[PDB]
Amino acid sequence: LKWCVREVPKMCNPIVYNSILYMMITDPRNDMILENDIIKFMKSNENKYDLNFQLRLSLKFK
Amino acid sequence: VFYSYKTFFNYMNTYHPPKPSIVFSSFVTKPFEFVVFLEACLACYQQYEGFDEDRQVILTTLYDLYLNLAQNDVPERIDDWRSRATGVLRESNKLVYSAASNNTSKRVDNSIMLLI
Repeated sequence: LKWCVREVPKMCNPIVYNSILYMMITDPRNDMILENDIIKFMKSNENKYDLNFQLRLSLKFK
Repeated sequence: VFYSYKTFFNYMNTYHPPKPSIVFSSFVTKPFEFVVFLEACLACYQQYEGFDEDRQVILTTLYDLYLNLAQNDVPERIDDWRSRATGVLRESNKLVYSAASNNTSKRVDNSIMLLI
């Protein structure tokens, strides 16, 4: 999914970004490196993720 | 403590309003109270065609709240609320199949609903 997003960023939809964000924030485990990578990905590709849904998911996942 | 917006509306009884999600973040805690307000807002926006795409956002928020609801709520009312979200799922058809005639409108894909 990440390779497809990187290679074909022009041909994509917000659904793909939302699904990628949900998959990244699923977090079966916990690690600071994963959080840093998620923050970097969000900063690089901002203005394309649902703020309310992402905030609710983050609050639920703690 | 009203468990439905209809009871609160019964007890209680200008320009273009802003986006209802602008102040949605202020209701982070105590979602039960905000549920009635969200239902009333959705009912008000149901008429007059709901401008454009506002009904989709309202339905998505209501479905997310309903999915969050009854997760750890009262067991007695767990079955009812889970049933109520089914109606939202039916409304999802009205938000997917009957969202628009697709003649000129681009509509709104319920991908967030599928993820939820």
